[PDB]
Amino acid sequence: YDKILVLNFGSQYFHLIVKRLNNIKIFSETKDYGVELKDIKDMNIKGVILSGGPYSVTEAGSPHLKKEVFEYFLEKKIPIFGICYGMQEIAVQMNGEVKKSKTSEYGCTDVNILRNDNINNITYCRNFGDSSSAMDLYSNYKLMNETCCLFENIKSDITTVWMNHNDEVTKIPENFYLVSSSENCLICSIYNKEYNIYGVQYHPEVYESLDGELMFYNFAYNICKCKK
Repeated sequence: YDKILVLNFGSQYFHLIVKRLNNIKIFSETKDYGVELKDIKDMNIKGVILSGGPYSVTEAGSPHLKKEVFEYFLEKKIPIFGICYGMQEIAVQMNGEVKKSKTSEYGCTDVNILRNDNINNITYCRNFGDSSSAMDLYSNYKLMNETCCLFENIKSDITTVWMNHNDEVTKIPENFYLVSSSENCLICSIYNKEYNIYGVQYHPEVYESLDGELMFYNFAYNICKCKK
């Protein structure tokens, strides 16, 4: 089978990730944060999903992915999908920073999908550093010209997602694209082209996220090239 490895960082919504993969007929394998290389060295892994978690990614004792195992995925060209804590784990893993959000988020939230030609859809640019304009705001970040592959076939440039986080990525990891933002989360979703790394601050596995299943289809089939 074309295995999709789902790593557990303690999420209360963890099994929903397995549900999402079941809905699109995808064989999944569940391991924990401390997964060792010998346990997955001989698996047919096409992609890796890092689940959410209630712990603080900067606090001591919190669940982390072994540097050895993370770099194994990159070297083996295995795409990574980070969710909530999983996204923040990616940032910490690749020279990014994570602080406590000035305004935390919970419940249904609209997220703006970012391209270079749709930044003026951000009508809340002064929420972040009191930026004069949207153009001025995203001059500090790198944006794609085409819609990110993860959001392929999403109708609008706005998606309704389920939020649940007190921390946020404040410094984007090395050479990442900024591909989404919300009113209370500037760096809401990231993308690295050379390593095929995708991160989302919200929970696409929760059914409150209307386009969550579409994202799981894109990552599994279009990005990881899995067979049914």
